[PDB]
Amino acid sequence: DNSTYRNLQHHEYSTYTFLDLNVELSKFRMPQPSSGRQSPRH
Amino acid sequence: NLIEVFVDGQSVMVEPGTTVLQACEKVGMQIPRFCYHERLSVAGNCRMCLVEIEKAPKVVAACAMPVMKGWNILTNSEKSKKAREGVMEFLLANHPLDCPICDQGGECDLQDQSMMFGSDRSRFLEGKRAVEDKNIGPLVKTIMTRCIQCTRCIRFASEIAGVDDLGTTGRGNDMQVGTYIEKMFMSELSGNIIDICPVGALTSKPYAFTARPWETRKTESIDVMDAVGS
Amino acid sequence: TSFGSLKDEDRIFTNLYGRHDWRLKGAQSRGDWYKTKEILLKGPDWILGEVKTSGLRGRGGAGFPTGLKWSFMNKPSDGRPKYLVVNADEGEPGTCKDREIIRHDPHKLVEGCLVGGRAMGARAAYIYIRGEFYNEASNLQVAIREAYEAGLIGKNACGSGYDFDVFVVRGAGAYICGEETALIESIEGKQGKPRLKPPFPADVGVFGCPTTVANVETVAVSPTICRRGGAWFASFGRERNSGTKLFNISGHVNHPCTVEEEMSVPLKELIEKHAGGVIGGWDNLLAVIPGGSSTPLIPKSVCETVLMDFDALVQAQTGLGTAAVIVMDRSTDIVKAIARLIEFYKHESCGQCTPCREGVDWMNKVMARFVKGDARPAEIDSLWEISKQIEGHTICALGDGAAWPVQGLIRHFRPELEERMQQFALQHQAR
Amino acid sequence: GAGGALFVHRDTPENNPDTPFDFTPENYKRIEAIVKNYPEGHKAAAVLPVLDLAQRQNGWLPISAMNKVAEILQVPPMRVYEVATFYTMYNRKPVGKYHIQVCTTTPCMLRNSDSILEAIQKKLGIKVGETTPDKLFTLIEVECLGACVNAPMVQINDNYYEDLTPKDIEEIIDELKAGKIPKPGPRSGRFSCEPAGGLTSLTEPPKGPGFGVQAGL
Amino acid sequence: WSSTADPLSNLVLTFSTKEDAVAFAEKNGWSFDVEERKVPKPKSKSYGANFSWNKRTRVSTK
Amino acid sequence: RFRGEHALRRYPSGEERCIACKLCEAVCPAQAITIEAEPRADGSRRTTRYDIDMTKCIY
Ligand SMILES: Cc1cc2nc3c(=O)[nH]c(=O)nc-3n(C[C@H](O)[C@H](O)[C@H](O)COP(=O)(O)O)c2cc1C
Ligand code: SF4
Ligand code: SF4
Ligand code: SF4
Ligand code: SF4
Ligand code: FES
Ligand code: FES
Ligand SMILES: [Mg+2]
Repeated sequence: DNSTYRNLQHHEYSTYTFLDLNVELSKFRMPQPSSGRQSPRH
Repeated sequence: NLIEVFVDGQSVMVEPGTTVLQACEKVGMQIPRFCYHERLSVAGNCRMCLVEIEKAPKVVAACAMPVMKGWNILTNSEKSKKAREGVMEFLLANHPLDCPICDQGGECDLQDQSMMFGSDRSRFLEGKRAVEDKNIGPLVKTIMTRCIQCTRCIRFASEIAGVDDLGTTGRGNDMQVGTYIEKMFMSELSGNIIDICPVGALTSKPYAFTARPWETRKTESIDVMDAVGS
Repeated sequence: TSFGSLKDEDRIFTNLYGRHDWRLKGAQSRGDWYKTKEILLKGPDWILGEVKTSGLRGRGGAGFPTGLKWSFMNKPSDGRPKYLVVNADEGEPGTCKDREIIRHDPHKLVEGCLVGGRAMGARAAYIYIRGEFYNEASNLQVAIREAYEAGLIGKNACGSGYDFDVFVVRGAGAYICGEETALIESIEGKQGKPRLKPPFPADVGVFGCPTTVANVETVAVSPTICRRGGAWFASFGRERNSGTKLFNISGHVNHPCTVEEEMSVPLKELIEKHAGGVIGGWDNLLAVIPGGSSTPLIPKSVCETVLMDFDALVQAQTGLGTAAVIVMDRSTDIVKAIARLIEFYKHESCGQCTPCREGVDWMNKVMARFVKGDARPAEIDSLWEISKQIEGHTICALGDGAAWPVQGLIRHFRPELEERMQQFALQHQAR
Repeated sequence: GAGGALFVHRDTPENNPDTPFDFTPENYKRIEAIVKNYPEGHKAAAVLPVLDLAQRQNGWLPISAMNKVAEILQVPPMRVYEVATFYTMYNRKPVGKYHIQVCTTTPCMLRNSDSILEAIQKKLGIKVGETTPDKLFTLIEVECLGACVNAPMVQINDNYYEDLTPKDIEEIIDELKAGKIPKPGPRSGRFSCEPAGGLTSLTEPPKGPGFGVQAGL
Repeated sequence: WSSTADPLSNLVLTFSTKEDAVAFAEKNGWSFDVEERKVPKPKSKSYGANFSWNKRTRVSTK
Repeated sequence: RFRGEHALRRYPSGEERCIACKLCEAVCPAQAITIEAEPRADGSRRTTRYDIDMTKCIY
């Protein structure tokens, strides 16, 4: 079957869909590196 | 150790990391500049310091280009002269005709470099832009139509005065230097933005319209208002 | 040898047009996430050798050797993180290939990011996608979440003992932030203006760390090149112009579309085979822009026998860049089209540096006068000279790309401009 | 040409530094998640995502929202203003409920996007850059939106409507003002960038895993 | 108007070297004070310093 | 083209044309022009002193 469009998942996307997934991925992230200072102006 | 470069065929030994502009300074040549200040960070946006390397096909910005070993710097080359003429043509194409009513008249780096490394004619047949003037305090008078967007005041503000209130708002030809909000740029070192501005965009308000540089006599003395002895 | 008539068994971007499942199950049904652990265990030098032998060139503009760039970033570590930055700021007019790839092959994109990060020794990969592609970004996030859950990325990626992170950064509308250095600046939360070079992103990149900016198509074809062998990829296409390319044919054509083809298919064959040909027939063709708006246009005579590769298009005084064919037939105002392109470049200029800022505004005004004939024949040479002054004197390549269409229009349609000026001058006397 | 936008701020009762704005707890959790995506000491890299989140919460970006973002990220308000004024996807003044953006670049211009623009203008009775009296639609012209083969096209609040005709866009506007939500995508019988006449490629089943895998790999 | 009574008010002489200037002053008999030349010292400038991973020289704007 | 007694003109609106630029003083061969300026009450760049010594001018 090659006559149907399978990308219909994007028809139900709220305004926070992109950020909601980003919250879910925060558990799988590796620890971030540190530059040794809190900010360039510290 | 020191590397060897060539300026107009003359050999000169410079430290690693030295720029083309500083090598020219070593050999005695002053490359034209608008955005470069030796006490500020490098910007490389005014494009007035474009010089030609002997065999390179593209000109480089002397203010931000470290010298390589064996490079020959052609300061007075045809490509360099044409590049300077083009950059000056753009700057003066968008600049306003305010020289007689401008406090920067006889001491303007735009006028002097236009008369030295620029063309004597204009082929700009369109209309110029106009920018609303800002207000940043009683010490600095701003006529932002004369600004060439060289970002000297922003870099000076940030690095020297530690005050991050100046910046560029907008994009393209409509980019404007200012505080966005009506905050006044007040500091103990706020007249130095008047000093470092190459154009009359920032000028001394108390000194406005009083005199011209060619009339004044300069006496070298020291400052007596504190113990620094400036 | 003739190039074209690409076979589906050799096409890389399967599931284009989105006719199959784009999720993890559908991707694994096709050739995705296959022997990725074996590739990672083979390691950086082998992957770089495969890429260099395949001879892949940059698909997002200037065609620099991707193997050479990745070898440049393959230097030993010095105490700083390493990043692969994938450019999905598809702001070039006429181009949709990155959008289609992200929307229909996100697992292929993620696997390519992982392979490139392993090749470069990079700990992280930031996919900077333009903000207008919200649904594409959401699909990419869903695919990344599926990969994380399946263990294909993250800690111990593919069970190879290699830790690799993948992030997605949505950037607001900035065609200039599409550029690599401006993209690096925009990731850092800054205004988004390009840096000077040197320093190069290999030495000083995002956050001051070694980064490599690569195109979506390049990173997406990287794992397929590693799997199939690279020699096959080099075999497809011409010499030094090899591989498969996505062409976006649009404009005055019967069936505008995006299609994968060989690297040296002739332009006329591509248009007449995968796009239905020019509306009203091929003889009704006026001009074709081979790449994006940055590339110069060519007339029908040049388009009659031109090939769609870097060197062949360079010989035609134009470039390839992002392969995006724009077709204009004889029933259009070529001057108005070029003026609209120059207006686009005026709006998208970042305004940092004087040549592009001032000169692009000036050329926009000059073209706006040209479209109505309110000019003189002596101003064409002035426009040519100012375009030449802009080119090569700017910080980044947007200034160069803003002058090439003007140069092409002056070079191939000067009689049109002069006729328009004469008509305006005659109509002025009519009062 | 001129875009008719001012890059200076004049305080008004509707938009002043004392305008009430603060992130909801869910938005604060989202911000905390966003910040952890960058190395420690470089949290200024989140200015664009946090500003976008503020705009998605508030509809637009007031000066109070910019100041709140600056306070949260410990970055200068001048830097926040620079970002907001540089990037065009940030609405510095209130817009309508639906932001219609018609692409007017050359590839869309060749396929008569002016007809779409005029159909929208006549249907809503507004000019480009103006907002309807009920504050429901805001019509603007934009550059290339990334879907050029599906021209002409418009973007309405992160949704692409492609292969449009005047009747199609009028139907879209009717559905929008009727409280419904039109289905995004091409409206000319197509589903994606494939040729309208048919599939000129990829007409065979895709190969399985390891189709052309080399000896070593 | 600005009146004066000093004939040497507008008199400025140009010399190539401090030694020549001092010799001229000594042979003309006027009292003199000499100030040493203040050249600007060389400085280290790097455009890559504006984008630093862990230093304070990183700029917040361009 | 005859050169005689000097005069300062005005605009048709009545505002004086001089903007206190001192090109007069810069270019005068005989240094017969003395100009002193300060911002006017409305902020205009206008002269407060403009003297010409007709016994020093060479016309
Ligand atoms: C989607 C996209 C948009 C780009 N936009 C620009 C642009 O506006 N200006 C520019 O000078 N280069 C632009 N480039 C090219 C980049 O400077 C850089 O060459 C590219 O991102 C990485 O090179 P590659 O093709 O080898 O991967 C763009 C590249 C891509 C992929
Ligand atoms: S800043 Fe310089 S060029 Fe501009 S009006 Fe003043 S004197 Fe003339
Ligand atoms: S106001 Fe002066 S110092 Fe500041 S960017 Fe403009 S020209 Fe440069
Ligand atoms: S060429 Fe234009 S877009 Fe590029 S840095 Fe200069 S002003 Fe910015
Ligand atoms: S000072 Fe300047 S403006 Fe006034 S009269 Fe003389 S030349 Fe004219
Ligand atoms: S002085 Fe070098 S670009 Fe300005
Ligand atoms: S030209 Fe309109 S979407 Fe690209
Ligand atoms: Mg000044």
